[PDB]
Amino acid sequence: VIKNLNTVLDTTVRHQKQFDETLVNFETLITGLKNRADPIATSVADISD
Amino acid sequence: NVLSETVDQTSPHLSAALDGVARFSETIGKRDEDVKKLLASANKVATVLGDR
Repeated sequence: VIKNLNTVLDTTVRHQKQFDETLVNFETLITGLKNRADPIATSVADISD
Repeated sequence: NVLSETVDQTSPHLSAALDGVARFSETIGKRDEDVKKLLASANKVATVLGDR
């Protein structure tokens, strides 16, 4: 457990700045999509129809 | 007298506790550098998680 958690944690730390940026970017993207989810879903349904 | 009776009572249940604590402590004590590096990496990752 200690060995493999060390491996995973150092891999995560190596990309720590990207790992911190991606959470905020994903949150912003998801919030922006949620603010218009209803038109998005309506439009996807209309495209399929 | 109190110390004598306490040592008399809790003596037969001592060697097992000593052996168990010795084994569990040696489980971590022979991995000191690994544990400290794990704690440092966990500090970095968990600080990133908590801030966001």
